[PDB]
Amino acid sequence: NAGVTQTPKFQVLKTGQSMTLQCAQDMNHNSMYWYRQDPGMGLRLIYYSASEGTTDKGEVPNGYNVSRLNKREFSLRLESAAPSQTSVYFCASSVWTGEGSGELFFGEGSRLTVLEDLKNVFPPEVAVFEPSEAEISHTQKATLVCLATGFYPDHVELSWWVNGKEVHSGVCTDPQPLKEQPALNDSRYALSSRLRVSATFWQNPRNHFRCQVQFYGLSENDEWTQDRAKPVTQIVSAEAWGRAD
Amino acid sequence: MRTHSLRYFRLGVSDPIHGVPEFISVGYVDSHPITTYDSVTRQKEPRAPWMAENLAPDHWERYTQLLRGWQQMFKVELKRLQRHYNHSGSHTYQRMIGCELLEDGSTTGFLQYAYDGQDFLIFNKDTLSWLAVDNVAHTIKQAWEANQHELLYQKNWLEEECIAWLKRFLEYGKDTLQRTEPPLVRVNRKTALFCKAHGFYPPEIYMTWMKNGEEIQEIDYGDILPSGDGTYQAWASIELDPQSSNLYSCHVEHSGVHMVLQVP
Amino acid sequence: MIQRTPKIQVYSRHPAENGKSNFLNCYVSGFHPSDIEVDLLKNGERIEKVEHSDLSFSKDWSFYLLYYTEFTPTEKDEYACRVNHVTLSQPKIVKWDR
Amino acid sequence: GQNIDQPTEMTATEGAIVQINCTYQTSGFNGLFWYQQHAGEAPTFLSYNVLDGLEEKGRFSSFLSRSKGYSYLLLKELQMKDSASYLCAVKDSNYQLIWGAGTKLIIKPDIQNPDPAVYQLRDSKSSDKSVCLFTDFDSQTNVSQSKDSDVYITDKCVLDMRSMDFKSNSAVAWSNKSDFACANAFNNSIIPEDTFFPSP
Ligand code: NA
Repeated sequence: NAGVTQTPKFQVLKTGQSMTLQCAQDMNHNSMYWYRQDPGMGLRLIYYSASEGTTDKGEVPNGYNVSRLNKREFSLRLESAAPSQTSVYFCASSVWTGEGSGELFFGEGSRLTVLEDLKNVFPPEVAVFEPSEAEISHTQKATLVCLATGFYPDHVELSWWVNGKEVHSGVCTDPQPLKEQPALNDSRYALSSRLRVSATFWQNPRNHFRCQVQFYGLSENDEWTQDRAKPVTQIVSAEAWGRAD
Repeated sequence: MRTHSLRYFRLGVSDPIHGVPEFISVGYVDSHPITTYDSVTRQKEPRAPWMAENLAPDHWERYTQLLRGWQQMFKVELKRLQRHYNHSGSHTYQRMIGCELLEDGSTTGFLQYAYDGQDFLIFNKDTLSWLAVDNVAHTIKQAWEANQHELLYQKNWLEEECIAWLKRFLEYGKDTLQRTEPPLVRVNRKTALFCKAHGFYPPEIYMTWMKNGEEIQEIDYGDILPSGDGTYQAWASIELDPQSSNLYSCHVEHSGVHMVLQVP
Repeated sequence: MIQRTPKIQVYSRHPAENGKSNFLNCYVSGFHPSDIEVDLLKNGERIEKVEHSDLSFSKDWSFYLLYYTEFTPTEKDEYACRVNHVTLSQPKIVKWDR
Repeated sequence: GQNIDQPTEMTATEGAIVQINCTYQTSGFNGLFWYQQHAGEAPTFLSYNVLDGLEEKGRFSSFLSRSKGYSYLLLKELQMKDSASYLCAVKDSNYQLIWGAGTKLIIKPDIQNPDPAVYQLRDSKSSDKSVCLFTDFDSQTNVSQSKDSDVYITDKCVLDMRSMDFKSNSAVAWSNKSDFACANAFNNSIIPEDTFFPSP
């Protein structure tokens, strides 16, 4: 009872590189679909499969192919990736096609960025900044801030870890990254997040705070020729301890 | 404009003979086939030239995909019925949907299903409910009526979408569907009087015998039969009374014209 | 299981006249289920070049078909239509009565 | 051709009522769908209308007028979790979905005790950046981007301390420039008159 499972969640590609997105549904559905979502416009259908054993083109099939492997699986193939195929791809399924009221069930989405060269891919630099003493005395609260800066593309997942456990209460992360150089088209990004706790929780010297950014980047098969380090998929983190005085 | 109708039929066979298809879909505008699909060709194709000439290939490609899906859906529904009937062997499942655009401008809409050629489920788009003929259909009725949105969707398709398609197809085949070919009507003896008409279109015709200006349970009505050239023929007979003289007259109504043939 | 036997009607396209080309029709209707075999007969022999319409559907869920072939009727040659169906123990022949 | 239109963005206050409009011009009509899509997540089905009228479903209601080619999604008693994009889609005569571009619904929290202040966070030993936090201001305050190319300022973010049932807006500014100070970090923004600037 997992619903719709598509992989991978993120992927960087060089122009001309092949790629296959996977999609599976365990709801015994007959119809499956592949969409792309781009800013400023509605979902556009790429290919669909009305039932097992048949597929057809959607609105934007050029540059893609699909295979309805069986009733559960519907893969999307990018043979020669192009910069215009940089998008968020969604696989969906429905019980049938042509039934009027049947809704779609969507997978988590796959974010693809296709680049001419991988020389502008950077992992984030991550830093934690401890609360202001003025805030603690004025509000009896303490706000930690975390900055992930200089990363490209925008394939990151930031999380907070208090005493080894991930937390979400008192946490707010920018929903959209910040272009460090808004004019340039391939600008590296910055992302900020805050964790706010009570002053008493911050003033316990044995409380541990950690910011963690998962970056999705290159893999073993990607060619790297730059003098800097290869920007592979990696976790970059920074920490801070509670301060008594 | 005369009364016109659009209907789509589906036939599903559970264990068909080696050659026979297990699924067949055919659409009609009045008595004319317009489209066809079966599990052998797996393609939706026009069956009238004015349909092929007015619908682009992307229309046939799209409905080919839809019918491949509906084919599988029909097989699943038929498997479910025959298991719940506990029936062995080959059995048939049928669906008919469509609408009528009446002469006065009013509309009708209908949707129903059959198992082994007998009524199974009948949709009432006014009360938004399904009429079940037995407890196998009653089980299906409960599951279909639990999805209120599907009932509303079918009401909208019958009252709005179906009528819109019919008007579109009516213009496409205006030269065929809206023409009038009057009948050629004659009488001969064989002892009974036979009134015979042929060469007419549309097929809707009314023939009857009158005795001394009174219409009579004593008339044998023939079927309206296709002649093979796009026109139709029909007949009606009545037995002669040898013990008394009577005025016999054949009455034929067709496409707003009445005809009377007195038998001398 | 209610199986319905086919109704068979043999007739010419036009009022027949000897020596005038015409079409012999065999209209088979009202049957269920849909499997059926139809042959047009000329003096007890099956006619080879014989056409037929696609299987057709009626509102009461039965099926119908039109089998036809072109012919020139003469006073000597007799024509008929032979139909077989699950509802028939043996083929049923209906002669063309002009 | 086939067109579907909905506003790009809407902003309303927590607890209020918002009506998101969708108009469509399609060849045929087999139903109108509303979907909810949280940022970075999958769309999820909200509602379906095919006949005229209003259909309620919790805090959400969906209305349809076939003759006008128009529908709205009605959200009552707005909560922060309602912040999302809302996508309208119409099934045409051939059962093909036409998708609107989506409406991004932004929700302003109700700040009961505003306490606007700009705080200087503690430097990190592993970073050359100085970081400033503008926090606890009323939801009517807007945070402008920086006019200095070496000063970075993020938009406002709504955080919820669940244990205390407490919400607050905040924005972050940082820079490694020598002249950068939190007293001037948000000078390009219209900030409350009573903003607290603690002494350096
Ligand atoms: Na393609």
